[PDB]
Amino acid sequence: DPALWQCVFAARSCYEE
Amino acid sequence: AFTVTVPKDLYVVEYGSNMTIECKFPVEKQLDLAALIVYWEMEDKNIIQFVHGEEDLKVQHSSYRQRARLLKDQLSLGNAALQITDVKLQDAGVYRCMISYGGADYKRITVKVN
Ligand SMILES: *CC(=O)Nc1ccc(NC(=O)C*)cc1
Ligand SMILES: [N]
Repeated sequence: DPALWQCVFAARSCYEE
Repeated sequence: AFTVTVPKDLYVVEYGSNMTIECKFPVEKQLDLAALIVYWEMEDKNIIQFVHGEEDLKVQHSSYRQRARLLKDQLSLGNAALQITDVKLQDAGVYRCMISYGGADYKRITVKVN
């Protein structure tokens, strides 16, 4: 699911920031 | 049914060299940028986010900024091509490409670094 992929990249990036 | 394939699911590479792992996705006649979603990740790090022709560099993990590179020329050819310049030991692990082009599928590639 490409929508699911966007959510995980958003969460993980937000965590690294 | 849309299926992603990989030529090699194991890459053995030398430390400090360049590498390009590939994910092949079905493209027919022309590429529709407005319909392609491509994702690259390894372990718990974002590498590439490229959604309908827009690449977001803010989401890319810091250890891959200035080294990680998606060769968009190959996209017209149906090839998701991840280029990492000057690979490190930390670049070893399980990689994953995620493509959406109509349907959606993913495959995994192991990268080992000598
Ligand atoms: C589905 C989705 O968009 N999830 C999501 C997760 C994280 C964030 N941003 C932060 O966590 C900072 C946005 C959206
Ligand atoms: N932060």
